[PDB]
Amino acid sequence: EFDAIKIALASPDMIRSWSFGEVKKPETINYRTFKPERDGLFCARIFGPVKDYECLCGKYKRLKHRGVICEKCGVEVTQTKVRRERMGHIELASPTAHIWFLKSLPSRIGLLLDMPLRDIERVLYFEGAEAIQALLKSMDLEQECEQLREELNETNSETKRKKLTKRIKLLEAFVQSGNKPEWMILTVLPVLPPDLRPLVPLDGGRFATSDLNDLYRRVINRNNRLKRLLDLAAPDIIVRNEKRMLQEAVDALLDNGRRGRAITGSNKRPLKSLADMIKGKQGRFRQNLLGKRVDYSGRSVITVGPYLRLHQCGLPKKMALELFKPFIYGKLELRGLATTIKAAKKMVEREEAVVWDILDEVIREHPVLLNRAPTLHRLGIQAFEPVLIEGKAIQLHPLVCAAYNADFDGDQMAVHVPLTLEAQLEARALMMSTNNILSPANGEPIIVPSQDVVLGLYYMTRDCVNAKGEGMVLTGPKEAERLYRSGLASLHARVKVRITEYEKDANGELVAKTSLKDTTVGRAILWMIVPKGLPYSIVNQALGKKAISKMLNTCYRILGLKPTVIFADQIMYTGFAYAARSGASVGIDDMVIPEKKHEIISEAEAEVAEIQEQFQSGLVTAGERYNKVIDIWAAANDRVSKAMMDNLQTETVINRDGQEEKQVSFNSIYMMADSGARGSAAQIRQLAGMRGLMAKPDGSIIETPITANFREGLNVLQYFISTHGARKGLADTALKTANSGYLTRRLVDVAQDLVVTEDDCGTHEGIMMTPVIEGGDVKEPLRDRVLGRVTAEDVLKPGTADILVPRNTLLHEQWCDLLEENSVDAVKVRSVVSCDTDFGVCAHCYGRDLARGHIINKGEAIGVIAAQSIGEPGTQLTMGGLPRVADLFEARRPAPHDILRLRGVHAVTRYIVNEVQDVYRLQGVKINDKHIEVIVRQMLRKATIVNAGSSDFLEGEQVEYSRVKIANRELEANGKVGATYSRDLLGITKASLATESFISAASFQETTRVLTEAAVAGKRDELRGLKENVIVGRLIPAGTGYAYHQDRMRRR
Amino acid sequence: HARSTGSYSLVTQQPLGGKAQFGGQRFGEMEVWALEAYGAAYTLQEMLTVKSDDVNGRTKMYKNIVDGNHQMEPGMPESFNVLLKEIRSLGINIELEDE
Amino acid sequence: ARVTVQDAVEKIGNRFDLVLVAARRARQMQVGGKDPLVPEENDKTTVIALREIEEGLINNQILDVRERQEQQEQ
DNA sequence: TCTCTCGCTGAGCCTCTCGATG
RNA sequence: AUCGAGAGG
DNA sequence: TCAGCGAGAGA
Ligand SMILES: Cn1cc([C@@H]2O[C@H](COP(=O)(O)OP(=O)(O)OP(=O)(O)O)[C@@H](O)[C@H]2O)c(N)nc1=O
Ligand SMILES: [Mg+2]
Ligand SMILES: [Zn+2]
Ligand SMILES: [Zn+2]
Repeated sequence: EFDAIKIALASPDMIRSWSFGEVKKPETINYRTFKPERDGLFCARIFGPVKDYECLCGKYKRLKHRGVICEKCGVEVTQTKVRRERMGHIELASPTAHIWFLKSLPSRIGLLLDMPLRDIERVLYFEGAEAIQALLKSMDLEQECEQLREELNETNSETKRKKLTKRIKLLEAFVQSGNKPEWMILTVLPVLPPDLRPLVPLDGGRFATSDLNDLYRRVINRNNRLKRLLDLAAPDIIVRNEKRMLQEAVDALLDNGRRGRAITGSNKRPLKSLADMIKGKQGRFRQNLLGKRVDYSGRSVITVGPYLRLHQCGLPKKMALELFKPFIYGKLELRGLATTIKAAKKMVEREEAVVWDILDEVIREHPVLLNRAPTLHRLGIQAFEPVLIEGKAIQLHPLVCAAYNADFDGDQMAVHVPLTLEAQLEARALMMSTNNILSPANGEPIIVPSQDVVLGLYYMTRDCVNAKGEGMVLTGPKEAERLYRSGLASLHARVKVRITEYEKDANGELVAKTSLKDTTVGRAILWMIVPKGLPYSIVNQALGKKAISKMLNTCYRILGLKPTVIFADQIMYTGFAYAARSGASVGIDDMVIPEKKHEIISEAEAEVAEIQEQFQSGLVTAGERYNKVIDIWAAANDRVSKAMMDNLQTETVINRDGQEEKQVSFNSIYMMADSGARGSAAQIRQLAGMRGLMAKPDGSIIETPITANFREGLNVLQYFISTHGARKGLADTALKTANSGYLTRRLVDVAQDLVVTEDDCGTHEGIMMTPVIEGGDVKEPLRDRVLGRVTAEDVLKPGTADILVPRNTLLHEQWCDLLEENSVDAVKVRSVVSCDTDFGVCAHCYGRDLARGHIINKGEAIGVIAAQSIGEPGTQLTMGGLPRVADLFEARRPAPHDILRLRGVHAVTRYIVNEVQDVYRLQGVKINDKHIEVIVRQMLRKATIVNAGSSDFLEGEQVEYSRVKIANRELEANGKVGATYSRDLLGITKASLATESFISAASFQETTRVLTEAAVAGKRDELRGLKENVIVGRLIPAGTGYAYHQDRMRRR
Repeated sequence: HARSTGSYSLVTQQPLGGKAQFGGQRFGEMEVWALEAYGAAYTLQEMLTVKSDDVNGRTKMYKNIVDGNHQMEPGMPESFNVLLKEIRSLGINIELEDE
Repeated sequence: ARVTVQDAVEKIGNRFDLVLVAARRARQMQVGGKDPLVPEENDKTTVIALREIEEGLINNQILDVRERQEQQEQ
């Protein structure tokens, strides 16, 4: 029933129109009895009945006489809800100024006037503001603007022009807005409604009180003290001082603490004013409108369930019986088991057997949502089908843990229930766990087995020498299974088996081939779960973590989605089954210490001694033996580590048949490290080698290393030394989460409104792509950077008049292989930064969707995806570096500005992308360059005008790029001369605050100044972004709501 | 802990927030960001109106779920009205432009 | 309709419009009292609608002409 | 024009427990 | 219903 | 507290 929100300055007549009651002289509610006293802050007459349909005197109590005010007492009969709707006013006796328009760095109550802030304050402080009021009343704006316009041309100094333009702009805006002068000084005061500032009873007789009711009473009494003094005609000496006491009192109800000496109450803490109820983490915007508390929700601890399918979860029945109450009530009413709501409620409370079948049928095909609190990317919320269990904990699928960052050492989780058909269908179609298998940040799978599954599959596919059953010839995998389960053969025996496999013939038709193959028993047993269409060579080896991931990706590429989930579940079942049968364990004798260690250290201790002799007689600099000793110790540590690994990797020696041979060993620690299940090489170094060299808290290297490992323990000194690094790591982890969170919030705020709105914009510009080569080693090839982009122009072959690549083609895996067969050159691209679309981007300038594989669809919120994709690895790194990227994205001056001014958008694009990827790649994090380009495009959305041309302009006139482009396009067909403009570059924090919408800018931060500018300019909000519709409670213009909004513009 | 319906705060008529008080879970800004990245508009609109400070919508929704009709008609949250009243209290005119 | 919905996505074109068509078709069975075009098999209206869409019997332009027929009769 | 004081602005997310004072 | 003190992910 | 960036100083 509305389409826009309008903001402007208020007037005394409007304030009196808002009111229901006159000037409130009384101070107090009424402490003695419940009935409030009249004419005060709380009042039955002004704000309506205290109780529904009953007057204060009690003469009327019931409906049919409603709408008739009582005669004896004069009380209207209405529902009590009106007590949180109506307002009132206080009519003052002396005028007072408004602190917001005065207190600021660009003070705007004295910006129109030429008086400085100090002089204006001194006049206002009287060491009541009739001078200011009359000065603003008498001023004529039109003549001042006419004089200033002529004065601007005459001035030849750049410094003088800066202030003149600022004054002229403010004068013109104040004239065009419609707000009259002399309104920044108040003469009437509005009063907030009663039920939004209530008094809460306590266990004792006393009532808790709000800060606002104290400041209001203080203002009322200080203003009413002047009322009686006027009749008495007191000397002006007393009159002046009280006036100032009024000023500060008003400056208490408004923003407090902006002028020093903040008022306090019973305790030693400042009181919170009206300005404190709108800003900050505890204000309305960030605590009650962008987030809130909901119904139909629950919380519990999580445990692992190893028997579940990928689309299921385990839910306790005690929680479920209470989550789904209204559905149970409805179905109980349907079958006649109850005749009233109370009967159904009692029947559910005194639980019987009949209600459990009802609960079983209600949840048969109803999904639920599970969420873990930190919630870094969109995969932190998912949907599942619930299975009723016994107990109190929640059971979770082992394969979804890594995307949730969850482990079973005390984590908790929350659960929510959709209620409408649309919500259930959205949960099934968009958020189901079987839908999410590919990352949105890159093109890698998100489900991946680890730990016990990997170790089981690795052990299952290993190979030995002279094991039992070696040399047999088998009819197939079933014979291998039979022989192994009987006990006649080992899993590690080398045999010959007859295998049949299917392949794509020419059009997706499976064609079979049968042959004999040398393999092992375990590989043939595992072959029985592979889907039809894959080659046998993919399991005929030892299967590590990367091999299993490659298998899953190949199955997804060749055969699609439905076989992939079945394959994953079968792989998990097989891994869990075969890890238990091995009996893999860990013991103290698994950690083997090389025998030559006691030599390598000792000889090293000789060398360090020798240089000491060279220090007895002057032959080397005293600042040089440090480096030589450190190098000696590093070499010794390398020798010891190499000897340890050389002994550990081949520790098995085997008698084949009357002869000896070497083979890969079966030591538990070595297999755990090699398979990729748990444990890096450095940790094995620390366990069975040498602990190495430590560092001082400052950062220097302690000269003597730790020559012990964790098997043969440490002494007091080494253990004391090793605590500095641990404490420094823990402190670094504990204090740098907030930086990542703040950066993520800023990135989300700068790009929250970017949505795909078209298909092709028609532009022809773009970015040239070249491989990244620095120093001599190619850090980045010329293949992955152009995989999934769209060619801006035609690509020519390495010859005259030859076209190698068709235009507008979408490169996929087969196309990429065809290109790499004879790749000789590179391809240009179209970038979202160079897009002629107005208010959004077009699909072909974006590319493909990393989560799905095809072209991006209409209605995608790519800005939020980019922001999460960038912010997630920084936060996950916590629990150079982060300051470097925070300095780039804020456009900090050491320069990108000159890069843009000298080589176009390409210069800044390349600089920012390269300098961000350099930081992110050092930690081994993979993020596509699309998201950085999205953020950069958001970083440049303003233009500075120079030449007025035939269109309206104000010389400088920093304006929106899109609006200037639209004006130039409009003034082209008719025939005119356009304006001249230069492109600016802004930081994300500055770019967020300079937006056409003031609601979202106020939501971000710095509410007071944004609201001040909006009120003095008379701005209008059109509700076009995501945040505005979230705040008002409408469908967002993206996804399943997008078409809805497209209907709206079709209705006008 | 779990909840279906219960008591609401006095000014902003949103559910309370403690197990001792039989409160509901908090759906914060980051969860809103995740739902926006999914594109589930109707789920978000449910999360902001029918399970929250909208007063007539939740009553109608409960009656509809009892009757077997899974359909909602939302309205305007009360927190927006509170913010508008506070902005008016600060001496500033703010209005919903119906035209 | 069960476990996966990819076939219906291919048959309609994208997930966003598939959700809208599926909800519109499911509300007819749940509340308007309309019969299914497939064996019900103890399924809810959402999965029944998804199965009918996967079979090819339901799309947006079909629900247009079917409703136009009802208006002429009434 | 080019240094030097002078200042308000901002600082991750979700749960639980106690006492004292309203 | 704020203010201090701790605790868990 | 600690950066960061204006705003208002002047030689
Ligand atoms: C203390 N803290 C903790 C967390 C969350 O807690 C998870 C790890 O907590 P944890 O108990 O499972 O320990 P962890 O797995 O790392 O190591 P071990 O299991 O002991 O080997 C971590 O992902 C992080 O999201 C947070 N968001 N802010 C915090 O201030
Ligand atoms: Mg845990
Ligand atoms: Zn009366
Ligand atoms: Zn484009």
